[PDB]
Amino acid sequence: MRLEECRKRLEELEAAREELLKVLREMRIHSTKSIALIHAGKVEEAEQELKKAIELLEKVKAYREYPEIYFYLCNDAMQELVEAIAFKNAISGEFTFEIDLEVTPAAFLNGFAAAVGELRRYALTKLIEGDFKSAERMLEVMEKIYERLMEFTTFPDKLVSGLRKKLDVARGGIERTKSDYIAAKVARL
Amino acid sequence: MRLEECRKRLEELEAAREELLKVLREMRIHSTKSIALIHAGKVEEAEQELKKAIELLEKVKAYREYPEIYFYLCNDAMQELVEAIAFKNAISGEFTFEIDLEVTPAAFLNGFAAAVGELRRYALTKLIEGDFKSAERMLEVMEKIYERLMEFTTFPDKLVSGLRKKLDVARGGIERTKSDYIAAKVA
Amino acid sequence: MRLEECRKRLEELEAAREELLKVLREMRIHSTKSIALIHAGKVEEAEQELKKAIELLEKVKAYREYPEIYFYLCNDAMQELVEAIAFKNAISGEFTFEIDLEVTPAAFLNGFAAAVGELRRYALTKLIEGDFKSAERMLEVMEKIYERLMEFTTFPDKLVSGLRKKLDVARGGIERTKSDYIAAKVARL
Amino acid sequence: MRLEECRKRLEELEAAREELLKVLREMRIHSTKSIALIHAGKVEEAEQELKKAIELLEKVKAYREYPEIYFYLCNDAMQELVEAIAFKNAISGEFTFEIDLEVTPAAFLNGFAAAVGELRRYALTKLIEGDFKSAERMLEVMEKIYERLMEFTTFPDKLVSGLRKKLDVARGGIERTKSDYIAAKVA
Amino acid sequence: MRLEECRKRLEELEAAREELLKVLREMRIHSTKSIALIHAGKVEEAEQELKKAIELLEKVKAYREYPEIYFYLCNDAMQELVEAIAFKNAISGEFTFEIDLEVTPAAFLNGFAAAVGELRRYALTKLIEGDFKSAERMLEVMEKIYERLMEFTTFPDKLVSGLRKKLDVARGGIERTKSDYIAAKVARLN
Amino acid sequence: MRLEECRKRLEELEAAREELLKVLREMRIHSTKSIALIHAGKVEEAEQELKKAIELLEKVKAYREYPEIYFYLCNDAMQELVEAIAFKNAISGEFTFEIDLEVTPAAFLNGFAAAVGELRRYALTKLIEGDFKSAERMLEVMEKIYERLMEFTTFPDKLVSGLRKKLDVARGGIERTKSDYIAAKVARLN
Amino acid sequence: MRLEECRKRLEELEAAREELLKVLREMRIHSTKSIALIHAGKVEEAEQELKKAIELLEKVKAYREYPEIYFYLCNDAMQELVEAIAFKNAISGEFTFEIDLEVTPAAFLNGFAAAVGELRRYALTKLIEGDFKSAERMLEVMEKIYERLMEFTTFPDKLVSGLRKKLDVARGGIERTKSDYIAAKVARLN
Amino acid sequence: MRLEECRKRLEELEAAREELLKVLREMRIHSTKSIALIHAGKVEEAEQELKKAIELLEKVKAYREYPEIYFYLCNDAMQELVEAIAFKNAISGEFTFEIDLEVTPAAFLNGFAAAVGELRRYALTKLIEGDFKSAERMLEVMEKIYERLMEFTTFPDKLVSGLRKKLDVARGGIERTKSDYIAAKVARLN
RNA sequence: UUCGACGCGUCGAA
RNA sequence: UUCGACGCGUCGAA
Ligand SMILES: [Cl-]
Ligand SMILES: [Cl-]
Ligand SMILES: [Cl-]
Ligand SMILES: [Mg+2]
Ligand SMILES: [Mg+2]
Ligand SMILES: [Mg+2]
Ligand SMILES: [Mg+2]
Ligand SMILES: [Mg+2]
Ligand SMILES: [Mg+2]
Ligand SMILES: [Mg+2]
Ligand SMILES: [Mg+2]
Repeated sequence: MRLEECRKRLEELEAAREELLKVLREMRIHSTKSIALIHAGKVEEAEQELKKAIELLEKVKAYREYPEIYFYLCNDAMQELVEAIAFKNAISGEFTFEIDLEVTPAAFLNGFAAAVGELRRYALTKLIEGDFKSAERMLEVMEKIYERLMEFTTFPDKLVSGLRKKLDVARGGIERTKSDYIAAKVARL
Repeated sequence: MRLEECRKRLEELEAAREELLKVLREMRIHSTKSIALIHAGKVEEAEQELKKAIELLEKVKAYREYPEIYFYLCNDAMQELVEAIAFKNAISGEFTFEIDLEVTPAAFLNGFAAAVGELRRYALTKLIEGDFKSAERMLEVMEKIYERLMEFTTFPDKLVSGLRKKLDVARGGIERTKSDYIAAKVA
Repeated sequence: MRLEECRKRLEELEAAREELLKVLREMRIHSTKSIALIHAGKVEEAEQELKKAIELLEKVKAYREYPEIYFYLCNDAMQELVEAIAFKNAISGEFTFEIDLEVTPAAFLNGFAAAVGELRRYALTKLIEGDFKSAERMLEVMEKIYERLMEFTTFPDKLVSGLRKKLDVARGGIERTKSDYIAAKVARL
Repeated sequence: MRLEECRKRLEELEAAREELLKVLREMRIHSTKSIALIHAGKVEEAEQELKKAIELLEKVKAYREYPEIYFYLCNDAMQELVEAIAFKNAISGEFTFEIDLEVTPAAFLNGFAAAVGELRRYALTKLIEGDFKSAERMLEVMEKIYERLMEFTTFPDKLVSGLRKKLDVARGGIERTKSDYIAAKVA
Repeated sequence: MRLEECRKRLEELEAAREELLKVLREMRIHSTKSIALIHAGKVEEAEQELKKAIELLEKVKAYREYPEIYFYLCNDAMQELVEAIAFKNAISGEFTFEIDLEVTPAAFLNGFAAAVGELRRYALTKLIEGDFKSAERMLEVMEKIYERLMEFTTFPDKLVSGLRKKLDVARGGIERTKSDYIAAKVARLN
Repeated sequence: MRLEECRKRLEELEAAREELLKVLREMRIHSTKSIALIHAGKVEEAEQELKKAIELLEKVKAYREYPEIYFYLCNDAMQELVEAIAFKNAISGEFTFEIDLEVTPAAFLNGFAAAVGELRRYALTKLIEGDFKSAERMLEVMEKIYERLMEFTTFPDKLVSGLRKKLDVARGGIERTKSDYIAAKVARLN
Repeated sequence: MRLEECRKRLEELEAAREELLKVLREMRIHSTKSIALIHAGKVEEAEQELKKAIELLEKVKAYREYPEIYFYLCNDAMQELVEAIAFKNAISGEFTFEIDLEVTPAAFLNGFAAAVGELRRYALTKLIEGDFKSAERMLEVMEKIYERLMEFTTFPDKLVSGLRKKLDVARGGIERTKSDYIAAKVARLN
Repeated sequence: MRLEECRKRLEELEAAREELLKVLREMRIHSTKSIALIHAGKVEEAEQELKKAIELLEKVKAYREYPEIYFYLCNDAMQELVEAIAFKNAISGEFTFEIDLEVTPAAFLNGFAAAVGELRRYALTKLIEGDFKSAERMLEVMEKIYERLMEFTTFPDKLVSGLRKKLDVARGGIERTKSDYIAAKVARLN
């Protein structure tokens, strides 16, 4: 009797949404903690927090058997995961676009985009500490991310989430960071 | 090469989105025509449009392999179709909740609630025409749909979308119809 | 250390909000069921459901020790409780403004206002069943609720919730129901 | 007679709301003046305004007997006061989270975050004036406030209101300040 | 010293706004009161309220010297007062379009238009109670107000605020009240 | 030298635009006035106003030379002109979708949909005057317009813009009017 | 007979309103033009445009006879006129809050707050031209206006309307300008 | 039969909109590509893209027969194309304001204004790589664009879309790039 | 008052 | 946007 199939499926969904949300939130917390740790210098516990995030990502992936919901609310957490990963990889001098996760296209793309910001932050504090090498390396992975990711601008925005906006922000950041680099060079004399 | 997998999946999703949209639009056009036809008397021709809509729905059932879209896209046409089916069932004395489609829960629920206003317009036409038995029937199914759907209001709004609102509006319609029936009976 | 007092109080609040919301939601379900039952004729199980509501209201009142939140989210449930009660009392021919519950002024007032609608629904279906007595008595409690409640219009709206709007709706309903009464009289000949 | 109890409570609540509003407005005026004064150099006079604000806050502490309002009304003036306190602490080398007020959690958190912008404007003035040690200090406390507040972002937005946003904006401010400090050092 | 002038004029405007709002709200309370009394049957008490209201309008009038704020603020109360006067007049067999107050064209027109529905309410309650004569009278003043007011409907809405919506409502009320009257009339041949 | 031709075209468009705006505001005002006037039972005067409107429409059509701005701007007022025409046509016994003067597709469709509401007012006031046959005819045209215009929903918005929303409003109006018409069927008796 | 006087005043207000609108749109256009012109380094032409604006302000002030509509409407354009004047004054070495022609309090305050941003553009283009002293002066005035105008926040909005938002924007502008000025201090060298 | 005419013109407009959008988006893709290539150093491949784009514009031009829709639709692509052309021209030492395309004043002006920032990016990357001569050249074309474009800033915004904001950004970019250049210059005496 | 849509202006990421 | 807000001017909804 159809109404009871409704009631059933709605109870299932309410439950799933609650649990999923819990998991996704824990994942996000670990991603964020990871990023902050990397800014702080502690890359070891950054890798720890990261591993925690990914295990939780398997737990998250468990809920794909609820297509309605799922995709409407995975993105943010997924983005940060990618962001955090790319970010660690950049500062470890092992940056790759070859991150293999069961994540949505929008989230992959956008996570990479988001890393550009963290990179600007990093490159800027290193600029201040006098470490021009790390800065110019950061710069380089930034420009790489932008340049490669712009290729997906050709898609209708709705499919590719907030990609054009984020990339325009990135571009502004890259210019600011280059100016800062030059300024830091001339400053330190 | 990862990014290339992205590119490929986005090319697919774009294509799909476009065709799904086209098909959903056809489906909706048929649903709508069926409804307007029932209002116009042409109840059999209405049945034809409904049949078409349902076939097109078989064609829509293809795209669930794209869950990244699909639901988001299908909602409106879906609930439209449920509306048309419920309206047709109702006007022809065969009203039931037991329809075989599936159809997402919100689409289902919201379709039935949507039917209530259609039933009011019908009921009111019948009233002007003098057919009181028809208006009484419609009134009965309106009342039924309300009483029954209201049970699902326990749920968090998000999961069931606009349900509570659409129901309030329905209630309003039912009352206005009861009034319209009381007058007209003064004739 | 202040930050820890923050963290503590926020964990407390998140919890309380969750629980409170559950309780309130159950209360609302019983109120609503009560009302529908009364429309259906089954006033006995209406009184049952009602009693369930009120016990749950004691449970609700438990959370007053969280002033922030609480008042931001009690209203709706409280309103319906009052509404439901007034509604039962009207159709039992024992209508009173002397309902004694620990409930907010806005909710008391607004619940009574809301009853007017249920009453129009009721008086209308009785109008159709031929029962003019019940209808005119309903009408009378309607007009009573409006006239007594208008006296609180003198307050700034924010304090008295959606009172003016609801009362204007009520007034429209009263006029519609009177017209219906006359029309039902002449119809029935 | 119930309804009369309602009438009474509403008369009280109205009176209170009016008074509370007046007092909060006073408090906020003093907070604001204290901040602008610190920006202008007059750091002691600023201290005076801050003292006034806090006394007025003792007067505000009366109205918690009206929980039906109070919080809703107090939020803005509260977080503004926390902002002024944090800013004053910071500019005078005595920055700490340990302030004795309470003050609701969101008001607290959001007040500190709000301080970051004030610290940027200050830092930038100091920069133009040549006082690098001051900008370094401000930069340090901006960084601290960010690092520490960010921990509270775990919480559901509602409970902590605009925190995540105000922090993003803060981050932005900190970066722009770091840039402004790198230039100016080229002199 | 233009900033100090700003400060002066702003202080005055602030004060005036507080006082004016307090007065206005008293006037509106009294008007609403008198209308409710009229429905309630207590026409003398209604008269007293109407009187305290009209008394208040003299106080309100003092604020014309602040034209920024004055016309924006006075509208609802003025309209409400006009409504109460036209309504009371209607039921006392003394209906007149010659209400001579210092009030805006908007408040005047809108007040009568508003009175139309207060009248529908009245006419329906008399109709229930078997008092057909009262109903017929009310319906006549209703129709007269509609008829006289419909010509201002060519003026730009901003100049005559909600006039068209009000008159729409009036139209419907008239239609419904006529119907109700006729139905009740047949109803009392049995 | 291109920058030059830019400055030239730009100046031309500035001036045209200002004029086109003035003329459109006038045309729109006269159309509205005409409809209001019909409702105020001043049919002749309404005729005059509609004349002034249609005469402005030629001054307007002069600006098709500037397609960078003509279609973007002309919409509202052309909608209003269609509404006024369709309405006059309907109450004048000869209702038809054949009004010879275009006008963009969307303004035509929107204008008719809009006219549905004016028809509602008119039918209501017929009902009040006791002219049931007239109100019947109005209901009929209203329904017709709804039925024919619904066929255009299939097209995308933007291209057709406001239509869906307008038509929903219209549907509401029609039903409301039916309800009122039913309420009046107590005559019939007397 | 009151309905009569209504019709009269209403007609008067209709006509006045249309004219007042036309004159305000003009005055506003000329003020904006003047500011634009200064930025385009055409200072004399900007002088002309400002003249045309101030001359329209008298045509405008004729309408104070209609306080039902005067203050509601004049706001925007009087704000733009203040902005243009304050701006011209500042870049012309004699900045002062003493501009002799009023104008409502809120339009004055808002106009100056508005002028802060134009000052930002100007200081930026000075910086580009290498005139650091000039940009310094601009920074100083900007800061002054911010400081003085903040003292008016205590008042309620509405009375002061847009001020708080404008001033926040202004604060942002000032800081941005400071940052730019700092970035330029690499000259200094050469 | 006016409804059937509506249906016809609407069908045509719908089709045209689909086709046009497809074309426009191809042109835009190509322009964006050519710009990215220019930054990437691959100026020949950039030239090829620019060529495919300009080829497309000939297709786009065919849609002028649908003025409803045409001008609303073509703006962003046209602007993007102009930007790409002016940018490529700038780095190839062949900068010219004489770009002779059938394109709106808005697209033209806005395209150059847009190119300013693309230029700032370029100038900064050469500046990093020690190529001071390229930077100086870029800064010169930047300043020339700003200077000639600033006079259109007197035109109403709607007629010349985002021109003001674009030029604001330009101003700042110029200011920053000058600073950067000077800083890098001192930086290479060590 | 509340909401939405269009046009006219000014902001902001703005 | 494009996007978000403000105010004027129109028009519809509650
Ligand atoms: Cl570090
Ligand atoms: Cl029953
Ligand atoms: Cl060409
Ligand atoms: Mg991040
Ligand atoms: Mg339907
Ligand atoms: Mg209820
Ligand atoms: Mg501050
Ligand atoms: Mg009234
Ligand atoms: Mg109309
Ligand atoms: Mg300006
Ligand atoms: Mg670009």
